[PDB]
Order: sequence, then structure tokens, then C-alpha cells
Amino acid sequence: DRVLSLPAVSKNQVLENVFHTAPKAPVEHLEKMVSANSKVYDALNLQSKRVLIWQVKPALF
Amino acid sequence: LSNERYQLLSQWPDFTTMYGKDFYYRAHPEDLKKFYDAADEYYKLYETVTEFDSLSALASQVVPNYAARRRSTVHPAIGSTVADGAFTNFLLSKQ
Repeated sequence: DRVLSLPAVSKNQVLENVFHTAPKAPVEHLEKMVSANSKVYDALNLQSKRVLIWQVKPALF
Repeated sequence: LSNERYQLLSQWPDFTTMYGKDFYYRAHPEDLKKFYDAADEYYKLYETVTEFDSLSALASQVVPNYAARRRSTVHPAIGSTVADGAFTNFLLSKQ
């Protein structure tokens, strides 16, 4: 019964209690806000090819 | 109206200042999964409030019901306050 003197908690159960959650990448905040601010650029810039300024305030000609 | 909702996603606390592993390992494993879910939620809210190419098709859900109320058989500009004021003239005169 030498196995009953070994630590009963497995090496697996250490690696799933220490590494419980997949950690958040540093770059996943950049490349997720950048793709969402690229829609703020598109709609709201005045130099974009798809501005909403002629759709929401139609021009007086 | 999207600007009034974007202004309150402007005032969201920077959760990415707590992504380091000295916050990962000091924190309860369930309060860290809630924190990583509250950060995934902000990207859900922010990527849909900046979907401004969807506002032009939401405006077409307001137009056809408004335009049918203007196709009134009485007048385009009729309302209740005028049509009640013209019932007072109709009722409180002789027959």
C-alpha cells in the first residue's frame, strides 16, 4: 500500500484546478474593438466610402 | 438613439486592466469566470451598437405603420383633440 502514501490528488486534478480557465489574450481586446471601431469609422467619418451622413441628413440641393 | 447607448458603453470600466495572472490566481475560480463572461458581454453590446448599417432597416419597420395612419379617410393631419373639438361643435348645435 505504498500508493496510499502518494498524494491522492492526481497530476490531472492539479492541472485542471490551476489552469481552470483559458486566459484572455492581450491582443483579443485590440482586434475585437478595432473591428468594431472600423464600423464607427465607416458610418461616421465624412471620408468613408459608406458614410451615413447622406442617409440621415439628406442634402438640400 | 444609438448615440445615447454608445455613450454609456463609453463609461464602462476597463476590464482589460485585470487580465494579468496576478488577478487570475488571486481570484475565486467562479468570480473569474464571471469576469471573463462580463468582458465577453461588453464585446457583444459594443459590436451591436456600432452596427450602424442596421439602423436603415429598422427605420423601415417604423415607416409603413406610420404611413397607414396618414392615409386616413378624414384628413392626413387629423387627430383626437381636433376631432373632439369638432364634436363639441357638432353635438352642441341643433341636430
